[PDB]
Amino acid sequence: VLPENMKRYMGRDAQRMNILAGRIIAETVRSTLGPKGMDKMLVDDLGDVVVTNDGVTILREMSVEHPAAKMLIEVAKTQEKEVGDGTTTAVVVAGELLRKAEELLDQNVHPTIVVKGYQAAAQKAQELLKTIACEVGAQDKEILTKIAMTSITGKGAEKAKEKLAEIIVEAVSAVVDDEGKVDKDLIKIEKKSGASIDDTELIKGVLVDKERVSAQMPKKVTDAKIALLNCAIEETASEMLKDMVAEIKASGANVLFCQKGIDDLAQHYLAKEGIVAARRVKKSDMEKLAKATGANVITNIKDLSAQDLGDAGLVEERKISGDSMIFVEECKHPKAVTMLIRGTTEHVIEEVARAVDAAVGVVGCTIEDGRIVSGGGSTEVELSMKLREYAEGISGREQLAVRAFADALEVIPRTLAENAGLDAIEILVKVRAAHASNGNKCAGLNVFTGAVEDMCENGVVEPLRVKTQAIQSAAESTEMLLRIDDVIAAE
Amino acid sequence: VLPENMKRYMGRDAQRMNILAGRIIAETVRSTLGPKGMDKMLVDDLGDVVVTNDGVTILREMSVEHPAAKMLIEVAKTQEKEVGDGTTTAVVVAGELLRKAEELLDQNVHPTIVVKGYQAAAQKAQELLKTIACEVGAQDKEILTKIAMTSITGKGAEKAKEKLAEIIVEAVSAVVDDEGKVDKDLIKIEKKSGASIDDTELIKGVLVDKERVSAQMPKKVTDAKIALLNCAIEETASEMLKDMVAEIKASGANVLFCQKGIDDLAQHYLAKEGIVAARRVKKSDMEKLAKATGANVITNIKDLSAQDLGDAGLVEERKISGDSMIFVEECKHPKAVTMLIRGTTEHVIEEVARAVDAAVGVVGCTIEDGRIVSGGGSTEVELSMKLREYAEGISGREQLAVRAFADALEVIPRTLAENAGLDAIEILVKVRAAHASNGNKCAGLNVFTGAVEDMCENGVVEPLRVKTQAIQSAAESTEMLLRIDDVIAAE
Amino acid sequence: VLPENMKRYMGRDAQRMNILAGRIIAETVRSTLGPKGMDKMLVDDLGDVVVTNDGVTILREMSVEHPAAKMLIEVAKTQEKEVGDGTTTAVVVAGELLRKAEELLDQNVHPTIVVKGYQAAAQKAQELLKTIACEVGAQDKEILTKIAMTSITGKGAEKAKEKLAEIIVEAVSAVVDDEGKVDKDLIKIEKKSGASIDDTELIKGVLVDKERVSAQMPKKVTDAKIALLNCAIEETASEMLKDMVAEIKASGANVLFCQKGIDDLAQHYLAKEGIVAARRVKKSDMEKLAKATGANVITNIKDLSAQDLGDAGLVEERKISGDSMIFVEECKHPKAVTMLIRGTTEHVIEEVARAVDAAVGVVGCTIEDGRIVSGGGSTEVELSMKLREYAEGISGREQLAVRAFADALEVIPRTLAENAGLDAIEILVKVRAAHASNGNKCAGLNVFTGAVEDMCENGVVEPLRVKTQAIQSAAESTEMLLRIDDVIAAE
Amino acid sequence: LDAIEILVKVRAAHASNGNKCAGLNVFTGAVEDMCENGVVEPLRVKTQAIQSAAESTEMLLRIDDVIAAE
Repeated sequence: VLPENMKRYMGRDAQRMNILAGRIIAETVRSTLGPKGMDKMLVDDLGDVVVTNDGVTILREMSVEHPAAKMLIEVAKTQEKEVGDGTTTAVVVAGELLRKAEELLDQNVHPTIVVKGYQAAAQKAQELLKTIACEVGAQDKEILTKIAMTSITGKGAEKAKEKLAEIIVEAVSAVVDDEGKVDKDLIKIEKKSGASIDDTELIKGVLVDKERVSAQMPKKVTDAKIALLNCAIEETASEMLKDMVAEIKASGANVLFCQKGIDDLAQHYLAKEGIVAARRVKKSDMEKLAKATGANVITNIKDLSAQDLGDAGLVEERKISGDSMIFVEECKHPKAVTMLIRGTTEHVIEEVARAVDAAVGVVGCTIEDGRIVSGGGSTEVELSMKLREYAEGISGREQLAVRAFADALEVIPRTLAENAGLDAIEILVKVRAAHASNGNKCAGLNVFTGAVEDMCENGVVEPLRVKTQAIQSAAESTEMLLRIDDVIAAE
Repeated sequence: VLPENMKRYMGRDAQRMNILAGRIIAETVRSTLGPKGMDKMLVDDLGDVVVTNDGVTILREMSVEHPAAKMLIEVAKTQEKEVGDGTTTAVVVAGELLRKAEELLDQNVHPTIVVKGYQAAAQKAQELLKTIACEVGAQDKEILTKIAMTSITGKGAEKAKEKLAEIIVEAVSAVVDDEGKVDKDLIKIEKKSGASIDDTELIKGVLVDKERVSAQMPKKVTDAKIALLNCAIEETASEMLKDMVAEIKASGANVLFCQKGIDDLAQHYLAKEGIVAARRVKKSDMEKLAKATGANVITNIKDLSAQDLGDAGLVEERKISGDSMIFVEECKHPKAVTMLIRGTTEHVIEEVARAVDAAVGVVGCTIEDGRIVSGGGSTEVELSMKLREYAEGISGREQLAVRAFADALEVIPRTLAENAGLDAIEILVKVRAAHASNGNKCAGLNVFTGAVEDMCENGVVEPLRVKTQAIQSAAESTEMLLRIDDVIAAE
Repeated sequence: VLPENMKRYMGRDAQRMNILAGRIIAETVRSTLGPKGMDKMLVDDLGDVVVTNDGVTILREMSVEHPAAKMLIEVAKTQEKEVGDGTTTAVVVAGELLRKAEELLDQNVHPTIVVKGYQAAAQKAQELLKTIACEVGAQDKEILTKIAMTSITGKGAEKAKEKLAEIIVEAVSAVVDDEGKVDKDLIKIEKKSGASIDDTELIKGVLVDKERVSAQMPKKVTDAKIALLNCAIEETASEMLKDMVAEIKASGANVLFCQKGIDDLAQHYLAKEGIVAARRVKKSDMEKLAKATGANVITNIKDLSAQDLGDAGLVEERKISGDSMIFVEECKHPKAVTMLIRGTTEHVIEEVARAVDAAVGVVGCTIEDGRIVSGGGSTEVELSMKLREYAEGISGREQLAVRAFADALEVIPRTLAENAGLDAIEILVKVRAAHASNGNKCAGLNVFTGAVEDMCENGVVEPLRVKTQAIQSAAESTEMLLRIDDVIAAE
Repeated sequence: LDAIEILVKVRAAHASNGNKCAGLNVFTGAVEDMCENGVVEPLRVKTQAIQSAAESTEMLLRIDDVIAAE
């Protein structure tokens, strides 16, 4: 029926292939899962080599063949857009759910029954998370730095997580304003080699990677009046161009950031009026500069007025590790800040740049949603404990899928412990028993001491959102795949 | 005889091949049959992938080889043009009829005998449907929403079938006028992401995906005087073009929809006179706008007069999910309406757009033909019960084909139940016995509770037309194929 | 040797091959033989697919290899030109004659003996047909409609054969004039979808598929004066062209049919004078219009005079199923008529168009030759009964071929019954016995009731010509092939 | 009989109603009351099965190297 080379699978063969496609990825990424996991070395067809522990990156670099494998790739990219972290975790959960669902498919349990039990258990699992969730202060310094550092662990930056969390919590609280809504785009992640990690510092302003367009212009100005124009400064005839610059002067501006280019004529007139200028500014940085200075970005140069100017205490061109960059800082009320990452190697400060993104993320999540939960698998213990009782109310054949869903949740604590070198059985015997007796804030496994610990006393908590997103995404991904029973895949 | 590569089948080999060709498609689509059925993932030769449950779509995407297979493709497209839904059902019925007819072909029952029994049983089957059919009010709100929702089940929209049926029944009753004739083209199915499904709403007017051609023109007008011209507004010399616009003004129009383009000169004159304009309007939308406003579409601009203008209460340009579109609504007596489908994903509101087409279809069918019948296989039970008695009167060898036809009708309830996970035997033992004792409006199988139910009390009915079209089409398709006994098929 | 690829057969191998070549075609077409026969699905090398029961069509579409096979193709085309129907019958007769003659060739009966017995029996068989033939009224309404309907059976039109025969007998009697000579070219077979078969109607005039060349010309005229010119109306200079039109006017004409084109200048002058015109008229339709109106077709426009004009009661342009066509009807004494075939599908009215050709044919044959014979194999029974006695007078070895010829005639009743599902032995035991006792007008097999019937009381008769042509053609075709004993056939 | 359902119904019926008010009766094909139907056996039957089956299983499990004659 199909062109020679095109493949088709159907019934239990479509199910075997599609389950394997995802299950192989799950096995590939679950060895990188956790702080005590490993990393992977991929050399592509072009020779470009990537060495990392990032799940989605590995999945973007490799070339997948199966339709289910490519779907999982899209899921990994969706998770990358939504949360960034917890990607590997979500894949592994889905992998286990698929492993168990396949057995039910062979047992002649109709896909509409299997997905019914999963949909039922997942709906209860989310309610269980919302119930066990602990209300915390959105702006509480202590828990913010505890959440922050918890996120940092298992990353290269964990060695200085105390210094990192400090500037990350301050960065968010600086720009967040009310309690609240957090936009990670207001905090720039800059990295420039030199010094060490402890020297990483938050700058109350914006660090842009631009230079002073003319040798005749000042290299630093104080009590700066910033003008933001996205229109290039070049007009037919020198009189018309000069008019544009004359308007900038008239506004009272002495700093000029142009998103586009600045003609040599404009650089000459700007320099004559003592106005410092930087051209070809990234649209993003034009916007962050507006947020920091309070400047009103103008398109039409004719529309620029004195009322559109923003303030900066100091605007200065500095060479950091040789690289010339402009520091715009000491603004009255900056709504955007930059964190300058320091370190002895570009790859180290690159790793830190990865870590601080997640740190801001989860600090943002816990401010927007005032509920957090214990880490170390303490949540999933509560979920499986109640979901197993939930299954009992379901009855019929349907409870088989509900029970399988609940059991599948243990694959994450189980693999984490396998990578930690901990007894998969014992830690569950001790943690789960400790959960039942002492609660959720008095349990969980800490792989860093290699024993059951108190998550709350150790500050090992994460935003509720993290856990509830995983349940929704993993469940609907699994239930979808399970319904495919006839696939035709092009070579 | 034939070119090397060309194939020929004859006698029982032509019959074996041709039966198999259709029987394979029947097996392919019968796993998607019903609310509890699955869907298929087809990746074409070009890489274009389609994931759906639609039978004809799957058949359009796949590449068929056999002449009988390509004929079935044409049948699927005919059914798509005629009714849209019930396609898979019709194919499965034909597949079973062919399965049984092949046995008779091997038993040495002449094709003219087999097709005689089928033609005889099919003629009686249609009379049986007309007899069991229940007369209902064409405009009855209650049964209209019950029919509507019954159609919606087994689709993604079934979760909000109560809200959907509401706006679909109102849409038809709005435009149908008399009792009646329904034209589905009078109801536009629009979809724009944002909000959720419950937010889907019927607009007493037409939603067109056009914009205001000039920045100088108003973005909204009230008590609008709509003019419809299909002739492009561009004449050699500005005086001649200006004349065209001057005539539009003279008519008293202040809204102008042009099917073709509008020259910048015309946009300038139209804007000067405060006339809002949209160019490159789809011929379909020019016609629906005529129906809504009561405007008389004019070809020759010189023929446009004040008597040709239609009315709208409000004509306004709105950005829905960013996409700028013109809402023409609050017309005195609109003969066309638009339903705006809302939802959190484009694929969800696309699925709804599929569902509402069928909903309008069957609501239209039950108004035109005042007879409806019970679902859940209750009809086919009545048919097989009387057709088996009918066979007795036929006698001779001919009754064998008549009995086979009657028995074949059970393949649909049987496969529906197989996909539902219900006992194929028991449900027939209970439903058929319940049919005999309680009747046709007090029987049928409900796969949603997984037991015999009362179709009438649950509002599970469909237009008589649905069922009578299936008998005619399936019978003549089967009887045709059976007559082919020598085929030469090109490579 | 011969070139490598070229084949040669000789002696008994040439005879085996050549007999098989024809015998394969005979087996191919004999399954389509009769009302209860099947049809064939041929897909050519170009992809063009033909589904039909027509023998010659199947033979034109397939690609033959053997010289004897290609000869049979030419025979099929000759039979198509001569009679149209009875083609399959003639081939099957020849096939059986060849089957039996081959046995004699193996028995060492010289080809000049075999062809002597066949030539002898065929000469007697024709005299036997002429003797048993029953004289009937050439214009008898009753037998004309009985012959007509008999021809129609086994075709798609048999369901309305009563309505069909009605307009076919009237069409012939209208144009035949004297008793007589019938020309089928005087009766046009038109088909236009819409209505049903019962709505098919005879038009006392000619329906041509032309339109009014100018929008300025009348769309209908009454008491029409038709002029027929085959010369295109275009002359160098407008004065010369205008002269041509002025002459048409001078004649008194107000309808103008031009076989060739009409220049825009002529359309303008014709419209000015109120003369309706249709250009590019088919030569055939120019001639049928002459026959209907009594118009004298003129070549040289200068030769057109008032005496050359024909009359029509009404000439009107009508849209039938959208297609614009001109009806020229109500002529004083039309010698040509058109039958407009109606129906719900183009393929149905196409099938009817096939049926009515044969109907006119046999109605024409029975008027020209006032002798008809019984159908249902009653003739061939008389022939074999007397030919077997004839063989006795022949004596020697020659009678073997004479007896074989007589026996071969039974293959047609035999295969007809095989396709009807009737006992080949019994029907011959009952019909032949009934023939001997009751006669020729009181016998024959009716496959439609599946028993011996009275052919005369049921009106199941055909022109004598049909049967006598079959004997002549089949005999000379068989006897020819049998003489070939060495053939060299190119690849 | 459905291996799952009979265990779902019997075991639930056992927990709520007890041991003399449970069990599966394959002769009616449903959960029944064993005591009312007189479906009981000597304690010895059941205790002998536990002792014998356990010591037979545990023995075999200890064998980890076997040489078997043809």
